[PDB]
Amino acid sequence: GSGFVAKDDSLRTFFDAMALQLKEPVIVSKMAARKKITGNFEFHDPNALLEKLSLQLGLIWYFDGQAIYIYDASEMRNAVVSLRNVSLNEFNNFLKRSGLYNKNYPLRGDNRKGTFYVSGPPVYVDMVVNAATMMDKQN
Amino acid sequence: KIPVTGSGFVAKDDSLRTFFDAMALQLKEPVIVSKMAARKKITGNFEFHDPNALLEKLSLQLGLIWYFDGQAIYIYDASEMRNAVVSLRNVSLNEFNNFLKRSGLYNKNYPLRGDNRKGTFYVSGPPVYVDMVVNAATMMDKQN
Amino acid sequence: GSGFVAKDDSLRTFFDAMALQLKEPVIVSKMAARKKITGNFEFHDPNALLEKLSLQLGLIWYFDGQAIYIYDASEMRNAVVSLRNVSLNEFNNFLKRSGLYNKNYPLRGDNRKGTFYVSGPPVYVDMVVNAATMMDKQN
Amino acid sequence: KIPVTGSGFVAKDDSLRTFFDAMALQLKEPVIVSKMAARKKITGNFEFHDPNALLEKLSLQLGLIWYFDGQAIYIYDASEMRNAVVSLRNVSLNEFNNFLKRSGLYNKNYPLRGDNRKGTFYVSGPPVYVDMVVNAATMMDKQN
Amino acid sequence: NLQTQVTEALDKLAAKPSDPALLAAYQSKLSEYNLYRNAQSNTVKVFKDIDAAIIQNFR
Amino acid sequence: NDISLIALLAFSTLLPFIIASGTCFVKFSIVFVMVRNALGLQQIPSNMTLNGVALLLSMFVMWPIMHDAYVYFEDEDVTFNDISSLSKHVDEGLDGYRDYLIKYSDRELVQFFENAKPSIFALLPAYALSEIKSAFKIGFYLYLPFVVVDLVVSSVLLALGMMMMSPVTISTPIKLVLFVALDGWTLLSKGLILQYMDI
Amino acid sequence: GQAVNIRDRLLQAFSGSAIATAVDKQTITNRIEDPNLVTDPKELAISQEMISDYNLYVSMVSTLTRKGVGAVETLLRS
Amino acid sequence: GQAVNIRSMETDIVSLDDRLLQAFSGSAIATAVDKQTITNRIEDPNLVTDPKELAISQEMISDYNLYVSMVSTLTRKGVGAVETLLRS
Amino acid sequence: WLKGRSFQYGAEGYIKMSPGHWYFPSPL
Amino acid sequence: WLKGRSFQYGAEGYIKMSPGHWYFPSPL
Amino acid sequence: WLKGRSFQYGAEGYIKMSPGHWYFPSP
Amino acid sequence: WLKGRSFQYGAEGYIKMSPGHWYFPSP
Amino acid sequence: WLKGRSFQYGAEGYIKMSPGHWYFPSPL
Amino acid sequence: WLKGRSFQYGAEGYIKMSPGHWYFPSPL
Amino acid sequence: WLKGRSFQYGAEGYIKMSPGHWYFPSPL
Repeated sequence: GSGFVAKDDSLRTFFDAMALQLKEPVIVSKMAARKKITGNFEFHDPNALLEKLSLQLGLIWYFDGQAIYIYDASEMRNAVVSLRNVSLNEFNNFLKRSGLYNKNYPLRGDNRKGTFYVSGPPVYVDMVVNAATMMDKQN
Repeated sequence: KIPVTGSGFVAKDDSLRTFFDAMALQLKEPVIVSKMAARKKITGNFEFHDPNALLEKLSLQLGLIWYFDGQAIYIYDASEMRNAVVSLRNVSLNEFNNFLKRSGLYNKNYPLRGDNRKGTFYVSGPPVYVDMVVNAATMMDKQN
Repeated sequence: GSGFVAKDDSLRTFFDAMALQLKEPVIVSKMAARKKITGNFEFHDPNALLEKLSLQLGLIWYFDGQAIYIYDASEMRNAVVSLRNVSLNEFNNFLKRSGLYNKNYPLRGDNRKGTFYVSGPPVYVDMVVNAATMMDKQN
Repeated sequence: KIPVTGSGFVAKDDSLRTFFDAMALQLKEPVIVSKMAARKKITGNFEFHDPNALLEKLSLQLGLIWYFDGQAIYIYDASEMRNAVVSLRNVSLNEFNNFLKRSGLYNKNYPLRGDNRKGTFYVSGPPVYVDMVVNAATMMDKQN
Repeated sequence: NLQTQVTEALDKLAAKPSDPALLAAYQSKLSEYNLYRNAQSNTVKVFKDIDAAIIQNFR
Repeated sequence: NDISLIALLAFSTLLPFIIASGTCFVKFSIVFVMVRNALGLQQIPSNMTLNGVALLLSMFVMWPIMHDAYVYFEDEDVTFNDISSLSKHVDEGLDGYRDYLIKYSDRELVQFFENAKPSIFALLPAYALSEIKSAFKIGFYLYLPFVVVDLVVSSVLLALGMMMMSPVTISTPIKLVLFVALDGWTLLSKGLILQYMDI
Repeated sequence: GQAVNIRDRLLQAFSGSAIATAVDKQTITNRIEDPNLVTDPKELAISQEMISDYNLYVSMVSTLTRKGVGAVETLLRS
Repeated sequence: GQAVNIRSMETDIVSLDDRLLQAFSGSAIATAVDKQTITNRIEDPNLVTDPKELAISQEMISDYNLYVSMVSTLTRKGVGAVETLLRS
Repeated sequence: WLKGRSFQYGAEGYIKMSPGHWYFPSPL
Repeated sequence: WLKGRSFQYGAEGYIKMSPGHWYFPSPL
Repeated sequence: WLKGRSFQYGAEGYIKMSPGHWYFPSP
Repeated sequence: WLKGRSFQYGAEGYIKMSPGHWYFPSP
Repeated sequence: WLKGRSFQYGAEGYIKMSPGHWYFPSPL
Repeated sequence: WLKGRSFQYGAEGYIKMSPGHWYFPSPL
Repeated sequence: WLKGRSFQYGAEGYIKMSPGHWYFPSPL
């Protein structure tokens, strides 16, 4: 079949070997590329293996539709943002209709209010805050 | 090649970051340990079968504060707990305390201390729980 | 039974071991962490042992509902605050119903007047002053 | 190992801060000694059973001033006594002196010297008592 | 506390901008605060300049 | 306020001459080059370095009295309304340094100079004039083995028929292996630093 | 509604004065990027003080470092 | 009311350093009061209006400024003379 | 230093482990 | 035994090898 | 291999050869 | 032990081994 | 064979000669 | 220097202590 | 006795070993 015998690879040369079984290019940051890994791995279902290895190693990841970003666990940042004239159900429908709604890092807040609380990867929070302060200003 | 018969984690002078990384699969969320609470070390044979009580007992024997906001588990040590006194303008405490129960950020270990129908109250906890509560309450009163 | 055997511990190792019999985490200050203590101690009445030991060693402590702050005796500070339109009975019933009333460091003042005098640990004085000057701007 | 039949404290060249901390159990209040009165030394075999009388006799023999405000006992030495002359605009002395008795800050060894129905009076005493009386005197006429 | 009675006299003139005694007193207030602010600016400035001259001499 | 800054800036300007003359640096840097001239080497070990090792040693022992100058002067109790108590206040600030100079200067020379408790301005040459004199005693003492070496090498050469040869060549090895096997480099430097502080 | 929270010596000295000039740089930076604070006069006066003690601070540690390293060369050339 | 103190106090000096040190304290006490009395004249806002007490507060600046500038440059020359002779 | 017996610690106290061939080396 | 070490005996034990070090052997 | 190393045994077993080095042995 | 030390005897006894060091003896 | 080299075996193979070097022989 | 006798002092003057085996060494 | 020390005799005694050191032996 297939697989990848890794010997002291350094997590940037390791996820690119999985970047064919995953059909998206994988971008790993700089602090999460110092940890190393050995062993014989086998790619036959990558979305079930990347979930297990993101908990045993300690990482966070995110798939936006064109690539897969990977950071380590100590890089998560948070944000508390407020809206003036749109509620949470319109914004949640914008993510469900656009396709950027991630079920592992959801939005915590009141369902009919202006304020909520976001916490996730740094490319996810920087997108939700920008698309929230650029949507209420349209009206 | 790896002979131990049971199920558990053996730590030999582990620095409280590779230890809590091993609990991040029994707990189904990633754990983030701060810089001051990563200077302490631990050794021994551990066994994770009910980690939400194991983390509570280890946090009291070691001296640690922790918080779970639904997506991660933040862990600090005891000397980073911060305080804040915030006075609300036109929203009551019971209304703000019902917003936290509806969202999911309500922690019964560190509740909000204050009068039931007033503006002033007192919060004390981890630096991400205090920084969330103080910032969201002023953006709710300036909104209303 | 149980207990703790201290051999030249420095009041942060010692009081951290009592933070299981006490059900709250204990935060000992920095200047109050230079004193040392040995001996064979047994933890079964922790609240009476803390009060007996805090007078023999020389310490002040304050429990705000979620943690126990511990200072040494040379850090007690004072405050004399004056209320515009709120009586002392109205402020003292707020501290009573909220759960922040401490009988060891009460408020010295007239029963329904404006000025009074408070003295205690630096986390209790900064809470009473900041929550007293913020009910005057409210009313 | 520690043989005496009675009760008491044996001091071998102490430094007046360790000594007065030892008296903070028979006195039920903590003792705060300043660092100019912490340079003198004492040695001997003492016995505390009525320490409010023992403090008065030892403060005249050593040369000290003390004050009990209701939560702590402050102790300074004799060369740190300060004086102040303060004028009250619209509050009498006989009306401020009833406030002092009503609160609990009345000290009969350092009373208020002045006319009964005028606005000027004279204070002298410890630095923790003077700093309270001046601040709680310049906030009642500006409140009225 | 000058800014308090600055911020308390403009509003009654805001409600009544035609009273002759009041705007006369308001100008007598506001020009006097004009005389106060640059006086404070000029007086802190010299205390900076002579303090900068010492390090200019000793450097 | 502004008199304190010109006084500290004047101390920062005068600081090389005070460490050059007033402190114990002159006991170090004199006797260091005294060993080099005792061995007969001229440019080894190149006294720019040897002034460095004399400076870190003299700064290491002068620094505790310098730390006393902070804790007396950085406090807020300096406000005295009468100018004479403030004068006696800053008299008592330099009292540890004055006590150190009194501990290490000769008595009768000081009172001869303030003939013109004693003034710090008067004992300052009396410290150095005693200090070079104390440096020359250990200059004489440390030199004293090598003249015995220098004579014994000439005696054995005159015992041979080697009298036309100068004995400086046979004098020079044994004038330094009697230093390194003795290990005078750690013996002198530790002996010089134990004279002041205690561990 | 307003809120408030409450909370080798050369190797700690240079680190202590490292962010001491950085936060005073940034607090007058966002003082001047906020346009509400640069229009009020009594906020302008306290920023004028905030500039002036900033200038005296880094000039004092400048010249005192210069004379501190200025005392070593003359003794070392000797 | 007003109040002046007629009696000025004096102390004997025996050495040369205390004669410098009493000038050091006399200048630090001169500048510490003159930094404050013109600021109290500025902070009292009745004193900042009348031109009479404006002109006396005008000249009190020039008295403070020329004095501290004089004692700076005299000390700069005084330490420059110790500098050059020891450099040679 | 534990002369043969061995334990593992989690969530309830100590549990007496089964006798086995692998031993934990003692830092003491 | 456990000469210069501080420990917390009785049914939930830990030995402190250092101010920042915990050790969880058999209940001391 | 495991003289001084820390490792997790059981179903999902690995060996930490360093604070930044995981070793996944083959079943 | 108590040659040059200062201590308190009676019910609540302790021995001060230094100005910042307490010894509570086991009764 | 392939002593310290990481490879991606099976029907589309490469040998990593370095962190930035791909070699494409026969499918390993 | 007190040849045998010893006293303790509190709140009233000196009180003659009981005869015991422990003695207070004399600083002079 | 009490070579160069200043004492305060009679029924409440103390010996001054220094300007800031008080000794409270038997009533001198």
